[PDB]
Amino acid sequence: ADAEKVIEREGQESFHYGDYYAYSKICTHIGCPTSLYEAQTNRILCPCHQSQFDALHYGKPVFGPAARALPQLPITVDEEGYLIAAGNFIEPLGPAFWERKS
Amino acid sequence: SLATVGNNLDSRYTMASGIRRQINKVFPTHWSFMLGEIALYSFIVLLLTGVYLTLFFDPSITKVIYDGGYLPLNGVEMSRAYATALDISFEVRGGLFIRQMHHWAALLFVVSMLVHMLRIFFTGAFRRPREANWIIGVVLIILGMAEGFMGYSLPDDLLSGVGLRIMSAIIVGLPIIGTWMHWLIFGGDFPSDLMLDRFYIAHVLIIPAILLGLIAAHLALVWYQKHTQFPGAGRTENNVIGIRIMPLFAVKAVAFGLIVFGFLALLAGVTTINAIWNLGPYNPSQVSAGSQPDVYMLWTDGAARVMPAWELYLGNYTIPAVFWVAVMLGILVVLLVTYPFIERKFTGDDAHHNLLQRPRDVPVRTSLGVMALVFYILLTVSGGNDVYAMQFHVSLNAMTWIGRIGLIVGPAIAYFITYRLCIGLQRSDREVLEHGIETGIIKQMPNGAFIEVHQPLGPVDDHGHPIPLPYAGAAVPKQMNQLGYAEVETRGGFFGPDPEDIRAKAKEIEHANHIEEANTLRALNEANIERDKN
Amino acid sequence: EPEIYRGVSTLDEPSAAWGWHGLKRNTIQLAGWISVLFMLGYNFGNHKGHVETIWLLVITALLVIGLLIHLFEPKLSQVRTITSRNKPVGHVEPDWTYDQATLTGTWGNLTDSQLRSVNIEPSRVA
Amino acid sequence: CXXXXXXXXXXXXXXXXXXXXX
Amino acid sequence: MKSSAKLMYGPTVFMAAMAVIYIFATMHVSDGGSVKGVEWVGSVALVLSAGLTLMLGVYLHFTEVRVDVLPEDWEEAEVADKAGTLGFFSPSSIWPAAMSGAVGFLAFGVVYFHYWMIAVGLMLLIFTITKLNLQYGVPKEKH
Ligand SMILES: CCCCCCCCCCCCCCCC(=O)O[C@H](COC(=O)CCCCCCC[C@@H](C)CCCCCCCCC)COP(=O)(O)O[C@H]1[C@H](O)[C@H](O)[C@@H](O)[C@@H](O)[C@@H]1O
Ligand code: HEM
Ligand code: HEM
Ligand SMILES: CCCCCCCCCCCCCC(=O)O[C@H](COC(=O)CCCCCCCCCCC)COP(=O)(O)O
Ligand SMILES: CCCCCCCCCCCCCC(=O)O[C@H](COC(=O)CCCCCCCCCCC)COP(=O)(O)O
Ligand SMILES: CCCCCCCCCCCCC
Ligand code: FES
Repeated sequence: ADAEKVIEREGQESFHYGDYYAYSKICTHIGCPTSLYEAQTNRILCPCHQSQFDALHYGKPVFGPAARALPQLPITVDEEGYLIAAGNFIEPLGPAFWERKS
Repeated sequence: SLATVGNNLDSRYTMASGIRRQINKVFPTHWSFMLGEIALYSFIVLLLTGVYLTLFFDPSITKVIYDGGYLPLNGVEMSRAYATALDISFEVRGGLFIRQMHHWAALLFVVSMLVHMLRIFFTGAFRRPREANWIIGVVLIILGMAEGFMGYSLPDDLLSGVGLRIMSAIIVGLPIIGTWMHWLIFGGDFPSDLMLDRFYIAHVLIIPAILLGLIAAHLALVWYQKHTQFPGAGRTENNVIGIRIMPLFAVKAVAFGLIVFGFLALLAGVTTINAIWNLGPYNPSQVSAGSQPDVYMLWTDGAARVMPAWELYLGNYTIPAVFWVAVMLGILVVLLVTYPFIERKFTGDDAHHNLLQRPRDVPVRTSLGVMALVFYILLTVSGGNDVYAMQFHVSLNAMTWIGRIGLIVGPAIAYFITYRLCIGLQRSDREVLEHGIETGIIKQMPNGAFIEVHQPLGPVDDHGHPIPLPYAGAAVPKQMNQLGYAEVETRGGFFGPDPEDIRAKAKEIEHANHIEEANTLRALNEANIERDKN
Repeated sequence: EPEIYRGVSTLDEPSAAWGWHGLKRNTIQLAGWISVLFMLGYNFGNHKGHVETIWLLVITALLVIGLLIHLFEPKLSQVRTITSRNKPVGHVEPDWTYDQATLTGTWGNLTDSQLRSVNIEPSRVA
Repeated sequence: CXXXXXXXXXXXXXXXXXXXXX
Repeated sequence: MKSSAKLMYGPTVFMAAMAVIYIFATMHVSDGGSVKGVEWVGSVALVLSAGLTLMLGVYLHFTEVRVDVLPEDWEEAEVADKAGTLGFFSPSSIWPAAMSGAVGFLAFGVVYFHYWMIAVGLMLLIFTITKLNLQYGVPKEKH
C-alpha cells in the first residue's frame, strides 16, 4: 500500500525492484549511519543529529540539519534468484564537501 | 645532623634570602581562591594515571582475533587498540580501577577549570594587570577539551568511532581547503592507518607538553602578581592580607591536594565510566541511539543539532550546513578569549585593579555571564537531547525546537532576571548600612505601634536612626548571629560539662583575643586613610 | 545627594560607582532586532510541520511588541479624580488614635452623654 | 540554495515484474 | 483562646454522634437502593475526623487553664497593657523557596520513577529543611 504512493526522483524511476528500495546508509549531513527506519511513518531517523529522511519521497529530508536527499542504489534479481546491484549510485555518497556538485 | 645539611647547602647556593622570600609570601584565604588547585590536582592525577596506562596499551589499528580475559568478544575481529584497551580492564590487576580513575580525572579537570574560569570572570580577576593569565587559561581549557576528546577516541570502540567519523566529516566539508586539510590530518580517507598513531602521539606528548608549559607559566605568573583579594577591613589595593606560605598555606594545600586525590580514588572504584566492553569494535555501518561524545564536547554537538539545513550551492561547489556551526563555535571562542579587551572598551577603565569586586556590584558583566552560561547549558542539553527526550517523555522534534528558540529567548530572560536580582542584592546591602541589622524583636510601644529592633553597625545621632555608613565593597552582615550573638557559651564535650574554673578563663581569653583582632584590623584601616591623603 | 557615574544614577543602581552598570538603550534594541531576524529566519528549514511555525510567529510577535514599547516608551498620567469619602491631594490626616487616647481634635468636643457612653465621666476632664 | 539537482518524478509509474525462467 | 478550646467540643460531639449513627444505620438498614453492611470508609474517617477536633480541643483546654488573664482576652483592656516584646519573627529567608524547589525535584522524581532522582530529591529536601532551622544558629565565622 505504501510502495504505490512513492514519489520517484527524475532519472531513478527504475532503481527499485517490485517493492524493494535501497538507499545509502550514510547520512548526507555527516557520515553517521541513518538506520532508525520507522515502519509506519516511513521516516529514516539519524541518531546523531536527528535528520528525518522520507522513504516515500526518494529520501528527501523533512527535519534536522541534512539538506540533501539520501542516494538510491539500483537493484534487480539475477537468473539464479538472488538480489544484485543493477548499477551504481548516480551521486557521491556521504557528507558534502567543497568540490561535490554538478 | 640537620644544622650541617643546611650549612653546606647554603654555602653553595646562597639561598637564605631567596628561600625566606618564598616562605613569607602571603596568600588571601577564601574558598573561591582554591578552585584553581582542583584543576592542578586533577591534572597531576591524569599525567600519573596516564603513564601507568601506556605500559599496557598498543595504539594500532591492525585487526586481530580477540582471545583474552573478556570471555564474550572471544573470536571477534577487532583492532589492536581495542583489544589492548579491553585487556587493561580484564587482564591487568587493578587496571579497570586506573582506567576509571583516568576518565574521572579528565571530567574533574575540565570542570575544575570551567568553575575556576567562572570565579575569575565574575569577581573581575582578569582586569589589569592580569590578561596574559586570562588568555593562557582560555587556551588551557580549549586544549584540555581537545585532549579529553582524543583520549576517549583511543580505545577505538563503536561509540568513540562515531565521534571520529563526525569530526572527520566536519573537516572534509570545509570551503576550499577542507578536503586537503582532512587528507593531511588523517593521512587519507577515513578511517586510515596512522590515524590512531597521530592521535596517540599528540595526546601523550604534544598536548601534555603544551599544557604543562602553559600551566607552569600560568602559576609562575600568578606567583609574581601575588594574587588578588576582596575588599575588607584593613585591606587596600597595595597589600595582601591572608596567611604565609608556611606553616599554614603549604599544609592546607597538601591536605586539600590529597582530599581531591582520595575523592578521585573513590569514584574510580564505586562508579562505572566508559564501559567499553558493551560497545563493541568500531564498524562504519553500526551506530547507537545515544552517541553523545562527552560532557565537555556536548556543546559542539548541540550546536550541530540546532543548526537548520542552510546549504549554499554555488554552481560546481557547495557550502555544507555544518560550516555555519564551525563559524558560530569560532565566534564563541573569540568572544571568550578577548573578553578583558571588550569589557574595558565599553567601560573605559583600565586602572591596574588589585582588589576584587563582588558579582552583585557588576550587574552587566554578571548578567552577561549568566546569559552565556544559559547559552552553554542549552547547547549542552541539546547535545544530549535524545536521552532527555526519552527519559523525560518529551517530543524529540519539540526538543530540537526548544534548543533553536531557547538559544534566543533563554539568554534574554537570564539577563533580565540576573540584572534585577543583582540590583536587589545591592539594595538589601544598603538597607543594613542605613538602618542597621533587622533583629527579630517586634516590640509593642505603649501607644500600640509595632516596631522592629534595629541593630546599628555605626554611630547614631540623637535617638536611634544610625548615621548611614557608606558602601565599602565588602560583605555586610545581615543577621544577628553573624555578629556572634548566638555563640554557644558552654565549653566541654558532648557529655563533659567542663570545670567552670577552666571554662571562665577560656571565654575571657577568647573575648580578649577577638577584641585585639578587631583593634588591629581597625588600626590597619586608619593607616590606609592617612596614607591615601598624601 | 545621589551621584551619576556613567549615565547611571546611584539612586536607581546603588553601586553604580563599582562596576559596569547599564547598557545603552540602543544596544538592547540591536540585540532584539537581530534576534527577531534569527526567529524569522528559522522558517527557512526543511520541516514539513506547521505547529513549530505557530510558535515562531507568536514568539516573534511578543518580541516585536516588547521592542516597540521599549522604543517609544509609552507613558500615562495621574488619574486625578475623587471617590466617595476620599480626600484630594494635600489633605492632612489627623492621628485618630492619638485623638482617641487624649481627648483632642476630632475627639475634642464630646457631649457629657457621649463621654459616659465611652466609659469616662465628664468630671475627670478640665 | 533550495535544492541542487534533485527534482520530483517525471510521470507516475506502475509495472508487473513477473521475473520468470521456468 | 478561652472560648477557642470550648467551641471545638461542638464539632467533636457532633461528628462523634454522626459516626455512631452512620455505623449502626449502614449495617442494619436495607434500602433497596444499596446493599446492607457497614461502610469502612465513612466510618473510620469520620470517627477519626472527630479525633482531630477532640485532640485540638483538649490540648487548648489544658493550655488555657494555666494562662493568666491576657489583655487580648480582657474585655476592657488598655492598649498599653501589652507594652513589651512580642517575641521573635524571622525578617527574611531564602530557604522556603529552596525547599519548595527541593520538593518539586522529588515530585518529578516520583513522576518519572527515576531512583537517582528520588534519592537526590530526598536528600536535597533534608538539606534545605536543616538549613531552614539552623538559619539563625550559623556561628560567627571562625578563622
Ligand atoms: C529552567 C527553566 C526552563 C523552562 C523551559 C520550559 C519551556 C519549554 C516549552 C516546551 C513547549 C513544548 C510544547 C510541545 C509542542 C510540540 O510538541 O510541537 C512540536 C514542536 O515544538 C515547538 O515548536 C515548541 C518549541 C517552542 C518552545 C519555546 C521554548 C523557549 C523557552 C526556553 C522560553 C519560554 C519559557 C521561559 C521560562 C523561564 C522561567 C523564567 C521566566 C512539534 O510536534 P511533533 O513533534 O512534530 O509531533 C506532532 C505529531 O506527533 C502529530 O502527528 C501532529 O499531527 C503534528 O502536528 C505534530 O505536532
Ligand atoms: C589548567 C587549569 C588551571 C589551573 C591549574 C589554574 C591554576 C591556578 C591557580 C593555582 C591560581 C592561583 C589562584 C587561585 O587558586 O585562584 C590561578 C589563578 C588564576 N587563574 Fe587559573 N588555572 C587554570 C585555569 C584558568 C583559566 C581557564 C583561566 C581563565 C580563563 C584562569 C585565569 C586565572 C586568573 C586570572 C588567575 C588569577 C586569580 C587572581 O590572581 O586573583 N585560570 N590559577
Ligand atoms: C592532559 C590531561 C588528560 C586528559 C584530559 C586525558 C583524558 C583521557 C580520557 C578521557 C581517556 C579515555 C579513558 C577511557 O577509555 O576510559 C584517556 C585515555 C588514555 N590516556 Fe589520557 N588524558 C590526559 C593525559 C594523558 C597523559 C599525560 C597520558 C600519557 C602520558 C595519557 C595516556 C592515556 C592512555 C594510554 C589512554 C589509554 C586509552 C584507554 O586505556 O582507555 N593521558 N585519556
Ligand atoms: C564563561 C562565560 C564568560 C564569558 C561571558 C561572555 C561575554 C562575551 C560576550 C561579549 C558581549 C558584549 C556585550 C556588550 O558590550 O554590549 C554591547 C555590544 O553590542 C551588542 O549589544 C552586540 C549585539 C549582538 C546581539 C547578538 C544577538 C544574538 C542572536 C542569537 C544568535 C543565535 C555594547 O555595550 P554598550 O554599548 O556599552 O551598552
Ligand atoms: C551539566 C550538564 C550535563 C549534561 C547533561 C545533558 C542533559 C541530559 C540529561 C539526561 C539525564 C538522564 C537521567 C536518566 O535517564 O536517569 C537514569 C539514567 O541515568 C542516570 O542514572 C542518571 C545519573 C546522573 C547522576 C545522579 C547521581 C545521583 C547520586 C548523587 C550522589 C552525590 C535512569 O533512571 P535510574 O538510573 O534507573 O534511576
Ligand atoms: C650556628 C651556625 C650554623 C647554623 C646557621 C644556619 C645554616 C643555614 C641555613 C640555610 C637554610 C636554607 C634552607
Ligand atoms: S549525521 Fe545524520 S543528521 Fe547529523
